[PDB]
Amino acid sequence: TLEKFVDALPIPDTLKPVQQSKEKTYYEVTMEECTHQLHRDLPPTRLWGYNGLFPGPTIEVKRNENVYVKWMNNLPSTHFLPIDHTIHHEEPEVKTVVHLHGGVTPDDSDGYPEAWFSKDFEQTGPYFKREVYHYPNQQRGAILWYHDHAMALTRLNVYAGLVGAYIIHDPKEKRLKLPSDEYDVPLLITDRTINEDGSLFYPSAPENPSPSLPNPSIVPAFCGETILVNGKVWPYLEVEPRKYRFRVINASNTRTYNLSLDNGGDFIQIGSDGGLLPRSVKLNSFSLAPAERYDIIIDFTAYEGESIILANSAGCGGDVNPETDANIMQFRVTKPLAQKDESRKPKYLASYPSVQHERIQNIRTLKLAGTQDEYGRPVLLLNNKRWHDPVTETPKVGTTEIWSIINPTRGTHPIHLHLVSFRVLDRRPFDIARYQESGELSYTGPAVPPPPSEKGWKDTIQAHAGEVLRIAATFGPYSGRYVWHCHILEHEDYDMMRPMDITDP
Ligand SMILES: [O-][O-]
Ligand SMILES: [Cu+2]
Ligand SMILES: [Cu+2]
Ligand SMILES: [Cu+2]
Ligand SMILES: [Cu+2]
Repeated sequence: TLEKFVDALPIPDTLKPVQQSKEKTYYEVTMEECTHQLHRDLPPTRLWGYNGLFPGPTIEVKRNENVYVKWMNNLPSTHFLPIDHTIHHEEPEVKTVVHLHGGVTPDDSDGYPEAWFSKDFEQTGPYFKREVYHYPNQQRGAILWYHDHAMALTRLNVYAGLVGAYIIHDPKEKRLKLPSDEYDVPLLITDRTINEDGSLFYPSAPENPSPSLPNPSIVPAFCGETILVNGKVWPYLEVEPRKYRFRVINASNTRTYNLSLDNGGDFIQIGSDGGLLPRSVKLNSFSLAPAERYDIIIDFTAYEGESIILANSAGCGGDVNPETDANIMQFRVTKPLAQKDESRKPKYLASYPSVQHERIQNIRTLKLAGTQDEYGRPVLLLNNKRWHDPVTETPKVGTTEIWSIINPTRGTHPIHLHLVSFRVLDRRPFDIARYQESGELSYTGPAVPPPPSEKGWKDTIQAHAGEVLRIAATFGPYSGRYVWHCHILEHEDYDMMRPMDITDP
Protein backbone atom coordinates (compact mmCIF):
# COMPACT_ATOMS: atom_id res chain seq x y z
CA THR A 1 0.00 0.00 0.00
CA LEU A 2 1.28 3.47 -1.01
CA GLU A 3 2.80 5.53 1.76
CA LYS A 4 0.45 8.32 2.74
CA PHE A 5 1.28 12.04 2.82
CA VAL A 6 4.57 12.07 0.94
CA ASP A 7 3.53 14.26 -2.08
CA ALA A 8 2.59 17.94 -1.82
CA LEU A 9 -0.99 18.78 -2.97
CA PRO A 10 -0.94 20.14 -6.56
CA ILE A 11 -2.78 23.41 -7.13
CA PRO A 12 -4.04 23.42 -10.79
CA ASP A 13 -3.05 26.56 -12.59
CA THR A 14 -5.79 28.85 -13.58
CA LEU A 15 -6.45 28.62 -17.38
CA LYS A 16 -5.38 31.72 -19.43
CA PRO A 17 -7.76 32.80 -22.26
CA VAL A 18 -6.63 32.64 -25.90
CA GLN A 19 -8.55 35.96 -26.38
CA GLN A 20 -10.19 38.28 -23.91
CA SER A 21 -11.92 41.65 -24.15
CA LYS A 22 -14.64 43.33 -22.09
CA GLU A 23 -17.33 41.81 -24.34
CA LYS A 24 -15.98 38.28 -24.57
CA THR A 25 -13.60 35.71 -23.13
CA TYR A 26 -12.42 32.85 -25.32
CA TYR A 27 -10.68 29.64 -24.17
CA GLU A 28 -9.35 26.50 -25.83
CA VAL A 29 -9.03 23.17 -24.07
CA THR A 30 -7.68 20.06 -25.78
CA MET A 31 -8.21 16.53 -24.43
CA GLU A 32 -4.90 14.67 -24.53
CA GLU A 33 -3.51 11.31 -23.48
CA CYS A 34 -0.66 12.22 -21.10
CA THR A 35 1.40 10.64 -18.31
CA HIS A 36 1.67 11.97 -14.79
CA GLN A 37 3.14 10.53 -11.65
CA LEU A 38 0.28 10.08 -9.11
CA HIS A 39 2.53 9.17 -6.16
CA ARG A 40 6.22 9.41 -5.17
CA ASP A 41 6.66 5.63 -5.42
CA LEU A 42 4.90 5.00 -8.74
CA PRO A 43 5.90 5.01 -12.40
CA PRO A 44 4.07 7.76 -14.38
CA THR A 45 0.40 6.88 -15.09
CA ARG A 46 -1.20 7.09 -18.56
CA LEU A 47 -4.24 9.40 -18.29
CA TRP A 48 -6.63 11.46 -20.40
CA GLY A 49 -6.39 15.09 -19.45
CA TYR A 50 -7.88 18.45 -20.34
CA ASN A 51 -4.87 20.28 -21.82
CA GLY A 52 -2.93 17.12 -20.92
CA LEU A 53 -3.43 17.81 -17.16
CA PHE A 54 -5.03 15.84 -14.38
CA PRO A 55 -7.09 17.48 -13.04
CA GLY A 56 -7.74 19.91 -15.87
CA PRO A 57 -6.86 23.58 -15.43
CA THR A 58 -9.06 25.62 -13.08
CA ILE A 59 -11.28 28.04 -14.96
CA GLU A 60 -12.19 31.26 -13.15
CA VAL A 61 -14.86 33.61 -14.41
CA LYS A 62 -16.93 36.50 -13.15
CA ARG A 63 -20.65 36.39 -12.80
CA ASN A 64 -22.17 37.45 -16.22
CA GLU A 65 -18.75 37.18 -17.92
CA ASN A 66 -19.40 36.25 -21.54
CA VAL A 67 -17.36 33.05 -21.88
CA TYR A 68 -16.62 30.71 -24.82
CA VAL A 69 -14.76 27.44 -24.64
CA LYS A 70 -13.72 25.39 -27.64
CA TRP A 71 -13.35 21.88 -26.15
CA MET A 72 -11.34 19.65 -28.58
CA ASN A 73 -10.78 15.92 -28.73
CA ASN A 74 -7.16 15.16 -29.58
CA LEU A 75 -7.24 11.75 -27.90
CA PRO A 76 -6.19 8.40 -29.43
CA SER A 77 -8.79 6.60 -31.57
CA THR A 78 -8.85 3.70 -29.11
CA HIS A 79 -9.68 3.74 -25.43
CA PHE A 80 -7.42 2.19 -22.76
CA LEU A 81 -10.19 1.24 -20.35
CA PRO A 82 -12.60 -1.72 -20.85
CA ILE A 83 -15.59 -0.84 -23.10
CA ASP A 84 -18.80 -2.85 -22.75
CA HIS A 85 -20.39 -2.94 -26.20
CA THR A 86 -23.73 -4.43 -25.00
CA ILE A 87 -25.04 -1.41 -23.04
CA HIS A 88 -25.62 0.79 -26.12
CA HIS A 89 -26.71 -0.21 -29.65
CA GLU A 90 -20.74 3.08 -37.66
CA GLU A 91 -19.69 5.04 -34.57
CA PRO A 92 -16.13 5.89 -33.47
CA GLU A 93 -14.97 4.06 -30.33
CA VAL A 94 -13.75 7.25 -28.61
CA LYS A 95 -16.51 9.83 -28.17
CA THR A 96 -16.33 12.91 -25.89
CA VAL A 97 -18.39 15.85 -24.80
CA VAL A 98 -17.83 18.44 -22.01
CA HIS A 99 -20.53 19.15 -19.46
CA LEU A 100 -20.11 22.19 -17.21
CA HIS A 101 -21.79 20.83 -14.11
CA GLY A 102 -23.95 23.49 -12.38
CA GLY A 103 -23.66 25.63 -15.57
CA VAL A 104 -26.69 27.78 -16.46
CA THR A 105 -26.08 27.04 -20.07
CA PRO A 106 -27.93 27.16 -23.43
CA ASP A 107 -28.86 23.57 -24.31
CA ASP A 108 -26.40 23.06 -27.17
CA SER A 109 -23.50 24.16 -24.92
CA ASP A 110 -24.60 21.96 -22.03
CA GLY A 111 -22.79 18.76 -23.11
CA TYR A 112 -25.77 16.54 -24.01
CA PRO A 113 -24.65 12.85 -23.99
CA GLU A 114 -25.58 12.54 -27.72
CA ALA A 115 -23.78 15.76 -28.68
CA TRP A 116 -20.48 13.83 -28.55
CA PHE A 117 -17.61 14.29 -31.02
CA SER A 118 -14.63 12.14 -31.98
CA LYS A 119 -11.07 13.39 -32.65
CA ASP A 120 -11.11 16.80 -34.45
CA PHE A 121 -14.97 16.69 -34.65
CA GLU A 122 -14.56 14.21 -37.50
CA GLN A 123 -17.70 12.41 -36.40
CA THR A 124 -20.41 13.94 -34.24
CA GLY A 125 -23.48 12.59 -32.44
CA PRO A 126 -27.08 13.32 -33.54
CA TYR A 127 -27.52 16.22 -31.07
CA PHE A 128 -24.24 18.04 -31.87
CA LYS A 129 -24.65 21.67 -33.01
CA ARG A 130 -21.39 23.55 -32.21
CA GLU A 131 -17.67 23.27 -31.53
CA VAL A 132 -17.34 26.36 -29.32
CA TYR A 133 -19.50 26.19 -26.17
CA HIS A 134 -21.08 29.39 -24.77
CA TYR A 135 -21.22 30.04 -20.98
CA PRO A 136 -23.00 33.37 -20.21
CA ASN A 137 -22.50 32.71 -16.44
CA GLN A 138 -25.68 34.54 -15.46
CA GLN A 139 -25.93 32.83 -12.13
CA ARG A 140 -24.78 32.99 -8.48
CA GLY A 141 -21.10 32.72 -7.54
CA ALA A 142 -20.47 29.01 -6.94
CA ILE A 143 -18.11 26.07 -7.35
CA LEU A 144 -18.80 24.26 -10.64
CA TRP A 145 -16.78 21.61 -12.29
CA TYR A 146 -16.52 20.20 -15.80
CA HIS A 147 -16.21 16.63 -16.94
CA ASP A 148 -16.91 14.32 -19.86
CA HIS A 149 -20.60 13.33 -20.44
CA ALA A 150 -20.43 11.12 -23.61
CA MET A 151 -23.25 8.59 -24.02
CA ALA A 152 -22.39 5.16 -22.50
CA LEU A 153 -18.73 6.22 -21.87
CA THR A 154 -19.05 8.72 -19.00
CA ARG A 155 -17.75 6.38 -16.23
CA LEU A 156 -14.68 5.55 -18.37
CA ASN A 157 -13.83 8.98 -19.76
CA VAL A 158 -14.18 10.56 -16.29
CA TYR A 159 -12.17 7.73 -14.63
CA ALA A 160 -9.46 8.32 -17.29
CA GLY A 161 -9.00 11.83 -15.85
CA LEU A 162 -11.37 14.16 -17.69
CA VAL A 163 -12.39 16.46 -14.79
CA GLY A 164 -11.53 20.04 -13.73
CA ALA A 165 -12.80 22.89 -11.53
CA TYR A 166 -14.66 26.00 -12.69
CA ILE A 167 -15.23 28.88 -10.26
CA ILE A 168 -17.72 31.70 -10.75
CA HIS A 169 -16.79 34.80 -8.72
CA ASP A 170 -19.59 37.29 -7.91
CA PRO A 171 -17.85 40.66 -7.10
CA LYS A 172 -20.69 41.54 -4.65
CA GLU A 173 -19.45 38.70 -2.36
CA LYS A 174 -16.01 40.40 -2.01
CA ARG A 175 -17.25 42.63 0.84
CA LEU A 176 -17.65 39.44 2.94
CA LYS A 177 -13.83 39.20 3.05
CA LEU A 178 -13.80 35.36 2.81
CA PRO A 179 -10.24 33.86 2.49
CA SER A 180 -9.17 34.57 -1.07
CA ASP A 181 -6.40 34.10 -3.66
CA GLU A 182 -3.74 31.68 -2.43
CA TYR A 183 -5.91 31.03 0.68
CA ASP A 184 -8.76 29.78 -1.56
CA VAL A 185 -8.00 26.24 -2.71
CA PRO A 186 -9.94 23.67 -4.79
CA LEU A 187 -9.92 20.11 -3.57
CA LEU A 188 -10.98 17.69 -6.31
CA ILE A 189 -11.34 14.24 -4.78
CA THR A 190 -11.12 11.11 -6.97
CA ASP A 191 -10.67 7.52 -5.88
CA ARG A 192 -8.56 5.25 -8.12
CA THR A 193 -7.15 1.77 -8.20
CA ILE A 194 -3.60 1.76 -9.55
CA ASN A 195 -1.59 -1.31 -10.73
CA GLU A 196 2.09 -1.93 -9.72
CA ASP A 197 3.25 -0.60 -13.06
CA GLY A 198 1.41 2.66 -12.22
CA SER A 199 -1.36 2.04 -14.80
CA LEU A 200 -5.02 2.76 -13.95
CA PHE A 201 -7.11 -0.23 -13.08
CA TYR A 202 -10.82 -0.25 -13.90
CA PRO A 203 -12.72 -3.56 -13.72
CA SER A 204 -13.50 -5.44 -16.94
CA ALA A 205 -16.28 -7.40 -15.17
CA PRO A 206 -17.97 -8.05 -11.81
CA GLU A 207 -15.91 -10.31 -9.56
CA ASN A 208 -16.55 -13.99 -10.28
CA PRO A 209 -18.56 -13.25 -13.44
CA SER A 210 -21.35 -15.61 -14.38
CA PRO A 211 -20.26 -17.18 -17.72
CA SER A 212 -23.50 -15.61 -18.99
CA LEU A 213 -21.88 -12.10 -18.75
CA PRO A 214 -20.33 -10.22 -21.67
CA ASN A 215 -16.65 -9.29 -21.57
CA PRO A 216 -16.04 -6.59 -20.87
CA SER A 217 -19.09 -6.05 -18.65
CA ILE A 218 -20.22 -2.82 -16.91
CA VAL A 219 -20.23 -3.04 -13.10
CA PRO A 220 -22.95 -1.40 -10.96
CA ALA A 221 -20.43 0.43 -8.65
CA PHE A 222 -16.76 1.39 -8.57
CA CYS A 223 -14.77 1.61 -5.31
CA GLY A 224 -11.15 2.71 -5.67
CA GLU A 225 -8.39 1.39 -3.39
CA THR A 226 -6.61 4.77 -3.15
CA ILE A 227 -7.81 8.36 -2.62
CA LEU A 228 -6.31 11.23 -4.63
CA VAL A 229 -6.76 14.98 -4.24
CA ASN A 230 -5.94 17.24 -7.19
CA GLY A 231 -4.30 14.25 -8.91
CA LYS A 232 -1.96 12.98 -6.12
CA VAL A 233 -2.46 9.95 -3.93
CA TRP A 234 -3.02 10.94 -0.23
CA PRO A 235 -1.15 14.27 -0.47
CA TYR A 236 -0.13 16.84 2.22
CA LEU A 237 -0.77 20.56 2.05
CA GLU A 238 1.41 22.94 3.97
CA VAL A 239 -0.78 25.76 5.34
CA GLU A 240 -0.24 29.02 7.31
CA PRO A 241 -1.82 29.21 10.80
CA ARG A 242 -4.89 31.15 9.63
CA LYS A 243 -8.26 30.91 7.73
CA TYR A 244 -8.45 29.06 4.39
CA ARG A 245 -11.33 28.54 2.00
CA PHE A 246 -11.61 25.15 0.33
CA ARG A 247 -13.79 24.25 -2.70
CA VAL A 248 -14.42 20.60 -2.13
CA ILE A 249 -15.63 18.65 -5.18
CA ASN A 250 -16.40 14.97 -5.19
CA ALA A 251 -15.19 13.96 -8.75
CA SER A 252 -15.36 10.22 -8.06
CA ASN A 253 -17.44 7.73 -10.14
CA THR A 254 -19.36 6.05 -7.28
CA ARG A 255 -17.69 6.82 -3.94
CA THR A 256 -19.34 8.91 -1.20
CA TYR A 257 -17.07 10.51 1.46
CA ASN A 258 -17.95 11.51 5.03
CA LEU A 259 -15.27 13.98 5.95
CA SER A 260 -13.84 15.13 9.30
CA LEU A 261 -10.60 16.55 10.80
CA ASP A 262 -8.69 14.07 13.00
CA ASN A 263 -7.84 16.76 15.60
CA GLY A 264 -11.60 17.28 16.13
CA GLY A 265 -11.61 20.78 14.58
CA ASP A 266 -14.68 22.21 12.77
CA PHE A 267 -15.43 23.05 9.11
CA ILE A 268 -17.34 26.28 8.54
CA GLN A 269 -19.66 25.59 5.58
CA ILE A 270 -20.28 28.82 3.69
CA GLY A 271 -21.59 27.28 0.38
CA SER A 272 -23.35 24.41 -1.39
CA ASP A 273 -23.61 23.32 -5.11
CA GLY A 274 -25.63 26.44 -5.97
CA GLY A 275 -23.59 29.04 -4.08
CA LEU A 276 -23.42 30.73 -0.65
CA LEU A 277 -25.73 29.49 2.09
CA PRO A 278 -27.88 32.20 3.77
CA ARG A 279 -25.91 31.55 7.02
CA SER A 280 -22.53 29.83 7.69
CA VAL A 281 -22.87 26.40 9.41
CA LYS A 282 -20.30 24.88 11.85
CA LEU A 283 -19.92 21.17 11.15
CA ASN A 284 -17.82 18.38 12.70
CA SER A 285 -18.38 16.21 9.58
CA PHE A 286 -20.31 16.20 6.26
CA SER A 287 -21.37 13.64 3.67
CA LEU A 288 -20.30 14.30 0.04
CA ALA A 289 -21.71 12.12 -2.73
CA PRO A 290 -20.41 12.21 -6.37
CA ALA A 291 -20.83 15.70 -7.98
CA GLU A 292 -21.69 17.46 -4.68
CA ARG A 293 -19.66 20.49 -3.72
CA TYR A 294 -18.94 22.03 -0.32
CA ASP A 295 -17.58 25.54 -0.05
CA ILE A 296 -15.90 25.64 3.46
CA ILE A 297 -13.55 27.63 5.65
CA ILE A 298 -11.05 25.73 7.78
CA ASP A 299 -9.44 27.86 10.55
CA PHE A 300 -5.90 26.66 11.22
CA THR A 301 -5.10 29.66 13.54
CA ALA A 302 -5.05 27.62 16.83
CA TYR A 303 -3.18 24.69 15.25
CA GLU A 304 0.31 25.94 14.46
CA GLY A 305 2.82 23.10 14.16
CA GLU A 306 0.14 20.38 13.79
CA SER A 307 -0.43 17.69 11.12
CA ILE A 308 -4.19 17.22 10.70
CA ILE A 309 -5.66 14.43 8.61
CA LEU A 310 -8.81 15.02 6.52
CA ALA A 311 -10.45 11.69 7.36
CA ASN A 312 -13.24 9.66 5.75
CA SER A 313 -15.71 7.37 7.57
CA ALA A 314 -17.91 6.34 4.65
CA GLY A 315 -17.44 2.86 3.27
CA CYS A 316 -17.50 1.95 -0.38
CA GLY A 317 -18.44 -1.72 -0.81
CA GLY A 318 -17.39 -2.41 2.80
CA ASP A 319 -16.10 -0.48 5.81
CA VAL A 320 -13.28 1.99 5.49
CA ASN A 321 -9.83 0.65 5.94
CA PRO A 322 -7.93 2.89 8.44
CA GLU A 323 -4.68 2.48 6.49
CA THR A 324 -6.17 3.53 3.12
CA ASP A 325 -9.59 4.98 2.22
CA ALA A 326 -10.14 6.32 5.78
CA ASN A 327 -7.61 8.94 4.64
CA ILE A 328 -8.00 11.79 2.11
CA MET A 329 -5.08 14.18 2.70
CA GLN A 330 -3.04 15.85 5.47
CA PHE A 331 -2.74 19.48 6.45
CA ARG A 332 0.60 20.65 7.91
CA VAL A 333 0.27 23.94 9.80
CA THR A 334 3.94 24.89 9.34
CA LYS A 335 4.02 27.62 6.65
CA PRO A 336 5.03 31.05 8.08
CA LEU A 337 2.39 33.82 7.80
CA ALA A 338 2.86 35.83 4.60
CA GLN A 339 0.76 38.65 6.08
CA LYS A 340 -1.89 39.30 8.77
CA ASP A 341 -4.94 37.12 8.30
CA GLU A 342 -7.47 39.80 7.20
CA SER A 343 -10.10 37.27 6.13
CA ARG A 344 -13.38 36.77 7.95
CA LYS A 345 -15.81 33.98 8.64
CA PRO A 346 -19.13 35.95 8.64
CA LYS A 347 -22.40 34.45 9.93
CA TYR A 348 -24.59 36.39 7.46
CA LEU A 349 -23.83 35.38 3.86
CA ALA A 350 -26.76 35.69 1.42
CA SER A 351 -30.57 36.00 1.16
CA TYR A 352 -32.60 33.01 2.13
CA PRO A 353 -33.93 31.00 -0.89
CA SER A 354 -37.25 30.87 1.11
CA VAL A 355 -37.77 34.64 0.50
CA GLN A 356 -39.02 33.41 -2.92
CA HIS A 357 -42.74 32.59 -3.13
CA GLU A 358 -43.24 30.84 -6.52
CA ARG A 359 -46.51 29.11 -7.48
CA ILE A 360 -46.28 25.29 -7.73
CA GLN A 361 -47.14 24.63 -11.38
CA ASN A 362 -46.75 20.86 -11.25
CA ILE A 363 -45.85 18.01 -8.90
CA ARG A 364 -43.95 15.05 -10.45
CA THR A 365 -43.49 11.74 -8.75
CA LEU A 366 -40.48 9.85 -9.94
CA LYS A 367 -39.32 6.48 -8.88
CA LEU A 368 -35.82 5.00 -8.74
CA ALA A 369 -36.13 1.46 -10.04
CA GLY A 370 -34.74 -1.04 -12.53
CA THR A 371 -34.87 -4.43 -14.10
CA GLN A 372 -32.62 -7.26 -15.12
CA ASP A 373 -31.17 -7.74 -18.59
CA GLU A 374 -30.79 -10.95 -20.72
CA TYR A 375 -27.35 -11.52 -19.07
CA GLY A 376 -28.65 -11.30 -15.49
CA ARG A 377 -27.22 -7.80 -14.75
CA PRO A 378 -29.09 -5.01 -12.96
CA VAL A 379 -30.22 -2.13 -15.23
CA LEU A 380 -30.95 1.05 -13.26
CA LEU A 381 -33.95 3.07 -14.53
CA LEU A 382 -35.57 6.41 -13.68
CA ASN A 383 -39.38 5.76 -13.64
CA ASN A 384 -38.76 2.34 -15.35
CA LYS A 385 -37.95 4.17 -18.60
CA ARG A 386 -34.85 3.73 -20.75
CA TRP A 387 -32.82 6.72 -21.83
CA HIS A 388 -34.11 6.10 -25.37
CA ASP A 389 -37.82 6.16 -24.40
CA PRO A 390 -39.91 9.18 -25.43
CA VAL A 391 -39.37 12.14 -23.07
CA THR A 392 -41.69 12.34 -20.05
CA GLU A 393 -40.15 15.08 -17.92
CA THR A 394 -41.36 18.21 -19.73
CA PRO A 395 -41.42 21.22 -17.32
CA LYS A 396 -42.47 24.64 -18.69
CA VAL A 397 -39.88 27.36 -18.92
CA GLY A 398 -40.27 29.83 -16.05
CA THR A 399 -42.36 27.55 -13.84
CA THR A 400 -41.68 25.86 -10.46
CA GLU A 401 -42.32 22.16 -9.80
CA ILE A 402 -42.01 19.90 -6.80
CA TRP A 403 -40.37 16.57 -7.66
CA SER A 404 -41.11 13.65 -5.30
CA ILE A 405 -38.39 11.12 -5.71
CA ILE A 406 -39.24 7.65 -4.39
CA ASN A 407 -36.28 5.42 -3.57
CA PRO A 408 -37.26 1.81 -2.81
CA THR A 409 -33.74 0.50 -3.62
CA ARG A 410 -31.06 -0.43 -1.06
CA GLY A 411 -28.75 2.57 -1.57
CA THR A 412 -28.47 6.32 -1.94
CA HIS A 413 -28.53 7.85 -5.43
CA PRO A 414 -27.18 11.34 -5.87
CA ILE A 415 -29.77 12.85 -8.14
CA HIS A 416 -28.81 15.68 -10.46
CA LEU A 417 -30.87 18.01 -12.72
CA HIS A 418 -29.06 20.01 -15.42
CA LEU A 419 -29.55 23.76 -15.92
CA VAL A 420 -31.21 24.47 -12.56
CA SER A 421 -30.42 24.72 -8.88
CA PHE A 422 -33.18 23.71 -6.46
CA ARG A 423 -34.43 23.82 -2.87
CA VAL A 424 -34.76 20.77 -0.71
CA LEU A 425 -38.23 20.50 0.86
CA ASP A 426 -37.99 17.37 3.02
CA ARG A 427 -37.36 13.64 3.21
CA ARG A 428 -39.77 10.98 4.58
CA PRO A 429 -39.40 7.26 5.31
CA PHE A 430 -41.81 4.73 3.72
CA ASP A 431 -42.64 1.02 3.74
CA ILE A 432 -40.57 -0.52 0.94
CA ALA A 433 -42.21 -4.00 0.89
CA ARG A 434 -45.67 -2.39 0.67
CA TYR A 435 -44.50 -0.08 -2.18
CA GLN A 436 -42.90 -3.01 -4.08
CA GLU A 437 -45.95 -5.27 -3.69
CA SER A 438 -48.75 -2.80 -4.45
CA GLY A 439 -47.13 0.44 -5.67
CA GLU A 440 -48.82 2.09 -2.67
CA LEU A 441 -46.86 4.71 -0.76
CA SER A 442 -47.28 4.31 3.00
CA TYR A 443 -45.19 6.59 5.24
CA THR A 444 -43.54 5.15 8.37
CA GLY A 445 -42.73 8.51 10.06
CA PRO A 446 -43.10 12.29 9.59
CA ALA A 447 -41.34 14.40 6.93
CA VAL A 448 -37.85 15.66 7.95
CA PRO A 449 -36.95 19.19 6.75
CA PRO A 450 -33.41 19.75 5.38
CA PRO A 451 -30.43 20.30 7.76
CA PRO A 452 -28.95 23.80 7.55
CA SER A 453 -26.40 22.58 4.93
CA GLU A 454 -29.35 21.90 2.57
CA LYS A 455 -31.18 25.22 3.16
CA GLY A 456 -29.35 26.96 0.31
CA TRP A 457 -29.29 25.96 -3.38
CA LYS A 458 -28.51 22.42 -4.48
CA ASP A 459 -28.06 20.74 -7.87
CA THR A 460 -27.05 17.22 -6.80
CA ILE A 461 -28.96 15.75 -3.91
CA GLN A 462 -28.68 12.52 -1.97
CA ALA A 463 -31.84 10.45 -2.20
CA HIS A 464 -31.55 7.80 0.54
CA ALA A 465 -33.03 4.30 0.51
CA GLY A 466 -36.58 3.87 1.85
CA GLU A 467 -37.33 7.56 1.56
CA VAL A 468 -39.26 10.03 -0.51
CA LEU A 469 -37.21 13.16 -1.20
CA ARG A 470 -39.02 16.29 -2.30
CA ILE A 471 -37.29 19.19 -4.02
CA ALA A 472 -38.60 22.40 -5.57
CA ALA A 473 -37.07 23.65 -8.89
CA THR A 474 -37.70 26.69 -11.12
CA PHE A 475 -37.04 25.72 -14.75
CA GLY A 476 -35.23 28.51 -16.58
CA PRO A 477 -34.16 30.77 -17.84
CA TYR A 478 -33.45 28.71 -21.00
CA SER A 479 -35.73 26.23 -22.76
CA GLY A 480 -34.51 23.23 -24.68
CA ARG A 481 -33.31 19.67 -24.30
CA TYR A 482 -31.41 18.79 -21.10
CA VAL A 483 -31.05 15.68 -18.88
CA TRP A 484 -31.57 14.55 -15.31
CA HIS A 485 -29.80 11.49 -13.89
CA CYS A 486 -28.13 9.66 -11.06
CA HIS A 487 -24.52 10.95 -10.76
CA ILE A 488 -23.10 7.56 -9.87
CA LEU A 489 -21.48 7.10 -13.25
CA GLU A 490 -21.81 3.31 -13.34
CA HIS A 491 -25.62 3.84 -12.85
CA GLU A 492 -25.84 6.78 -15.22
CA ASP A 493 -24.37 4.69 -18.11
CA TYR A 494 -26.81 1.78 -17.63
CA ASP A 495 -29.25 3.29 -17.68
CA MET A 496 -30.17 5.81 -14.98
CA MET A 497 -30.47 8.88 -17.07
CA ARG A 498 -33.43 10.58 -18.84
CA PRO A 499 -33.87 13.48 -21.26
CA MET A 500 -35.65 16.53 -19.89
CA ASP A 501 -37.47 18.99 -22.19
CA ILE A 502 -37.93 22.50 -20.81
CA THR A 503 -40.74 23.73 -23.07
CA ASP A 504 -41.60 27.18 -24.34
CA PRO A 505 -45.41 27.23 -24.97
O1 LIG B 1 -22.92 15.44 -14.58
O2 LIG B 1 -24.08 16.13 -15.08
CU1 LIG C 1 -21.73 16.32 -13.41
CU1 LIG D 1 -24.90 18.57 -14.67
CU1 LIG E 1 -27.69 5.64 -8.79
CU1 LIG F 1 -25.21 15.24 -16.30
